Amino acid sequence: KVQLVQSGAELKKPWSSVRVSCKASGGSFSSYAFNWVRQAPGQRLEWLGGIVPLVSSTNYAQRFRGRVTISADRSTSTVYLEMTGLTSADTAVYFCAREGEGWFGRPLRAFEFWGQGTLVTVSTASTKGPSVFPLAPSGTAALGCLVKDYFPEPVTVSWNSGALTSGVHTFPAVLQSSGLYSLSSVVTVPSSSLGTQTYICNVNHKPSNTKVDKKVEP
Amino acid sequence: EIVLTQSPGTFALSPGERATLSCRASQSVSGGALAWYQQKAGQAPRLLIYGTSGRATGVPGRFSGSGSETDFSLTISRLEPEDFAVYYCQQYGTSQSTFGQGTRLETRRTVAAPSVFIFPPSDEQLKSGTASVVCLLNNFYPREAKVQWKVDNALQSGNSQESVTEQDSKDSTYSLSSTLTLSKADYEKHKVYACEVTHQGLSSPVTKSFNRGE
Repeated sequence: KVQLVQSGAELKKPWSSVRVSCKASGGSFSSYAFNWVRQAPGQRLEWLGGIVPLVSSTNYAQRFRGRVTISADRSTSTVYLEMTGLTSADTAVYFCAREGEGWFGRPLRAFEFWGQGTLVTVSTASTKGPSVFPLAPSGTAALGCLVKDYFPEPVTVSWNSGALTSGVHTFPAVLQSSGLYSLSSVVTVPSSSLGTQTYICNVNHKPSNTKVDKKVEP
Repeated sequence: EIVLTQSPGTFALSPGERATLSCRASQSVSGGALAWYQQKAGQAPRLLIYGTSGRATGVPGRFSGSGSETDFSLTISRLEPEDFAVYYCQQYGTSQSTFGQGTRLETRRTVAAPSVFIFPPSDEQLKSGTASVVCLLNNFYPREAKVQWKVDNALQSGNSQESVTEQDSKDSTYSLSSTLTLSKADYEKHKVYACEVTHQGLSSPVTKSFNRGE
């Protein structure tokens, strides 16, 4: 089975360069073309370029010509994407994708196999863990946590260490004018439980190695 | 470059129904080298169709592709719950491959009015010099909703941000969170904080409010 495994998330300041890798396994490597496609948050897919490792032939999208280099290492079955002159407009998930296989080993050209994606964030902001504030409850009551001023994405939230799943909504983060992110997570519960049940939101911000457990009381 | 324009942008159907998605190219696509992809939140795209009408391995027969020249279509003959997602077309008939802007296919359901909740800023946050006021609109349909923040009856504009959840897989509703941000100094000068919500399921706007201090 063909598998594409990409390198981990990247955080870059403007003007800098980024290098992303994609290791292929479970099939022929050099003969098929590997492509890079990116996707800014909430936006469309955009092709950046491709390479056929056997002959090291490349093909780049016109808009990125001069900023993007794609290369391959046959000994390790790995393709690389390098993008220079980064600005905030380059913040996106970057995907590697390989052409499909056809009958008699003829390349498809359409992108059949995909890596898991690599988030590249470009910003002047520095890595920062969130402050977690309660959204205190007033037959059904709502309560939650405000996960404010963290950078970069992502953060995850659970309630009562996974014991509370029903009625939970964790919202997409917003990017504030400060350059820092903020999100909320809420849950609806019986109002009668407010006097007896403990509610704790568990916040994990891996990029800053920050974890917070926040008790939310009425 | 060849520009691909998809239609509709966003539309709603129910499981069991037939979906037809369209992709129009600015120039004829050479050899019908046109592919379709499905993408769900947090996932890489999945190849469904290649070469206009070819179906990828692992793709169910309810997906089919058609078209020629500049007009192409993806048809889902009988929608299943797993089919609600974003769909992209791609032309690869020239060296400069391009994608369409995407079509989001959501689940149609009956109108549901939001349940509205308002949350004052915490005392903890106020110590830091900033006040965040949050308004929650829970479990509504359709997605279109309007939030108006008021501070002592003054309409706030440009000082809030909001986001909306993905459609819930069980009840097909949306929820919305909006945060109004003020300085602590401004927060302490005013009394009535209100979130006014307009939605198709509400015959008149609903306002939730609190008085600072109470």
